[PDB]
Amino acid sequence: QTGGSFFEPFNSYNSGTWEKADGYSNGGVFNCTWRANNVNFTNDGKLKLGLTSSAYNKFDCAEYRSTNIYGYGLYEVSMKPAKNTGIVSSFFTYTGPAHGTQWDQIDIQFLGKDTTKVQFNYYTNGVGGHEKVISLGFDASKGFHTYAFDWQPGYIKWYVDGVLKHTATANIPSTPGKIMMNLWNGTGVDDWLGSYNGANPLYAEYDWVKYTSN
Ligand SMILES: OC[C@H]1O[C@@H](O[C@H]2[C@H](O)[C@@H](O)[C@H](O[C@H]3[C@H](O)[C@@H](O)[C@H](O[C@@H]4[C@@H](O)[C@H](O)O[C@H](CO)[C@H]4O)O[C@@H]3CO)O[C@@H]2CO)[C@H](O)[C@@H](O)[C@@H]1O
Ligand SMILES: [Ca+2]
Ligand SMILES: [Zn+2]
Ligand SMILES: [Zn+2]
Repeated sequence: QTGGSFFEPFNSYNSGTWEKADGYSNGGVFNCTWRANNVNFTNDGKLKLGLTSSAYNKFDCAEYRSTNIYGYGLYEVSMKPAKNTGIVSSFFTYTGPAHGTQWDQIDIQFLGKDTTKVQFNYYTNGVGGHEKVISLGFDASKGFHTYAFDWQPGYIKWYVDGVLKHTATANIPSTPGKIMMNLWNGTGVDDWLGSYNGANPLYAEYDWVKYTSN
């Protein structure tokens, strides 16, 4: 069954509860290869995802994924996304074809082109289009703040430091998924992310993640 409530402080790599994407690229808009070497833990207990390069116009990025799958409940994360044109730092639930299910996800994405805003979205059976951009009232890249989504049968509610910022009720996903965090540079989506200018290294940091089931 779907995993139970938990609290992850990111003190170290726990290959029992989390996995590091490694040796492949998502392709498409993801113009980088996931590297386990890019998922690291600081001395002070922060997950630190890195976007790096060791070759011309060639980038290595990072994705950390839960081994367990999770359903309806409250998802919270304290993080500090990267700031730079053409990148994304994220916290999200995901399942899809590569997992042997329909595409259901709920996502928080910080577009590096403007870290004073955040984007919320979700997909149900591969149908998305629920994008919402929210002004934060601060630059997220400058400190750790707490972001969350409460995923329930008839709604998703997103919060920033406990303040309700947006509510969705239409066609809410139901297929349990992995909790994931990633940092990556885009290609072919300059209008959305800005073009990426190869700045490296860049990092997204996460202090903890908490999930509370129904
Ligand atoms: O293990 C099985 C097999 O699959 C492989 O990797 C898969 C991986 O399992 C899977 O999670 C992955 O899913 C990605 C989607 O393709 C991509 O669309 C999705 O993008 C989301 C956005 O939709 C969302 O808005 O924002 C977030 C954050 O910015 C974004 O990530 O992201 C997911 C997760 O990365 O695709 C992989 C490749 O198909 C392995 O490659 C293969 O070797 C394994 O055998
Ligand atoms: Ca921590
Ligand atoms: Zn705050
Ligand atoms: Zn709204």
